[PDB]
Amino acid sequence: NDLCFTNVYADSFVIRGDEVRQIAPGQTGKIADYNYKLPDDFTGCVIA
Amino acid sequence: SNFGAISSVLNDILSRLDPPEAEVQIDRLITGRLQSLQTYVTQQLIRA
Repeated sequence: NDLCFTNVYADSFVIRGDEVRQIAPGQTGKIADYNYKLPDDFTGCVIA
Repeated sequence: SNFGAISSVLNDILSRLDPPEAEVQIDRLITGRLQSLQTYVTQQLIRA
């Protein structure tokens, strides 16, 4: 809560519990595999 | 010389590692090579 970001996205899903980290830069796995992906930048959070 | 990375071949770094980190090894090689070029050109100037 210091700068103003201009645009944010409401992105969400659910996981296999096991990989509560698949959502991470380049960090691999079935979600980063044929389910989803994260940019190497991803100025964001995996708040979950 | 691998300047402290795993190896000194670019085709070898990509084939055993994931691009999240790969950049670090690559950057290492980059820095080393770059310094080498600097040294060569500087001594060339002095000799010239």
